Amino acid sequence: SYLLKIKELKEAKKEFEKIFIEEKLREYDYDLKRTAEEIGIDLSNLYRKIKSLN
Amino acid sequence: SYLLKIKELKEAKKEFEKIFIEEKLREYDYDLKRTAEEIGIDLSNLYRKIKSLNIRVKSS
Ligand SMILES: [Zn+2]
Ligand SMILES: [Zn+2]
Ligand SMILES: [Zn+2]
Repeated sequence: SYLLKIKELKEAKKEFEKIFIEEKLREYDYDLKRTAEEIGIDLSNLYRKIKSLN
Repeated sequence: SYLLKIKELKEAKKEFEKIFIEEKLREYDYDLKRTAEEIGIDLSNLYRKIKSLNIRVKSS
């Protein structure tokens, strides 16, 4: 809920995307191929997010 | 919690953006120009999102 207390839209969208993807890894057995396929994006894409956020 | 339960990333991002903007609109009493500046985007952009995300705007 702290997300709604963030000022900038673009900051709040990253923080959310970081939480969503990290909370996703834990519920998908930290597998990139699996996670990427099941959150609806590519591997090269998910990988380029894992570094830009985590 | 509504959000984390969402399957796809592109869909959960839209729902968060919708909720984020709704609440920012509320706390700035639906002053569009002020809301846009506060959250770091152009009014024209904020308005595109308002329409795309199907957000209701009140206050006179
Ligand atoms: Zn800042
Ligand atoms: Zn599945
Ligand atoms: Zn301000």
